[PDB]
Amino acid sequence: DPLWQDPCCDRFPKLLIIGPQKTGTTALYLFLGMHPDLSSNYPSSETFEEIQFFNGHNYHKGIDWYMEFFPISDFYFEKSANYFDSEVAPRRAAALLPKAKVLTILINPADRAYSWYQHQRAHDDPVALKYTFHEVITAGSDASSKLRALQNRCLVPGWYATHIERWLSAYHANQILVLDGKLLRTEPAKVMDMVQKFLGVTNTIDYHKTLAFDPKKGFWCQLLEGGKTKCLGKSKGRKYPEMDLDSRAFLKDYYRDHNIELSKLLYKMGQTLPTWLREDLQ
Ligand SMILES: Nc1ncnc2c1ncn2[C@@H]1O[C@H](COP(=O)(O)O)[C@@H](OP(=O)(O)O)[C@H]1O
Repeated sequence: DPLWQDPCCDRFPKLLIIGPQKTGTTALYLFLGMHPDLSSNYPSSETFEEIQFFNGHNYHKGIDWYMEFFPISDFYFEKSANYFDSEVAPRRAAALLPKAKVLTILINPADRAYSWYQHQRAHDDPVALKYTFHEVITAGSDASSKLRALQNRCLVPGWYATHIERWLSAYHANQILVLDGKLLRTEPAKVMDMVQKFLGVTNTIDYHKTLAFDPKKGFWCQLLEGGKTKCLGKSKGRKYPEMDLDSRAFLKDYYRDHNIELSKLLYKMGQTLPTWLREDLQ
């Protein structure tokens, strides 16, 4: 395992959206790319919009492998929801891009866990298709290894504070931005504003004016000519049943403490507490 150091250049991302998954990363990624001054990486035929360099096996491929993803607009960014959870990504990223901006998006952990479950079912994951949500989150003494594994993938990434500390040890607080996932989905133009301000955007664009709520889609989309909308794909904003109330409550109890710690950490980081977080904490 190596540790690519800062080569200095201009062909490197200046912002990293580390996830986690199912928090609205693709939407932030899509809306940000709309700003004429900000440019995303080119898609991978294996990981699509994501690069996934710092997290796992792709990192030992070298710096040039990474640089190729970016154009040769003068501010690039990449998104890999796998970075948030990654243990090694923080220091590996800090070593190569010490001055990079780090952005993360948080939604209620319970819904984030539910979305992952629904996500694995959509991709026809057998363990996810075989067990119900409650069975996954309460997987126990009679639970299989695969079932247990799916539970970890639903719940662990939701220990927001734990992972944010790993990134906070590799990056200064003023180089990190914790977004409200609920606000991004409910009022995207509001967070698109905080992001721009956070990136030091010279010519701020108003998204209120050129985004729009698509009722048949149930989410915001890009406003085009004459009412028209360009929304995210079918795999984004999947149509499934509201999560069980008992399951919700069960998870509410489980994260209570994680959420207490998060509230303290963010405050200490100088980040505004997410709406969903204030409610859960009351
Ligand atoms: N404008 C938007 N259009 C579509 N989905 C959006 C959205 N803003 C937020 N989302 C949310 O972001 C999730 C996907 O996140 P990610 O890109 O990190 O995997 C969605 O999955 P759901 O399909 O479970 O509702 C959805 O709730």
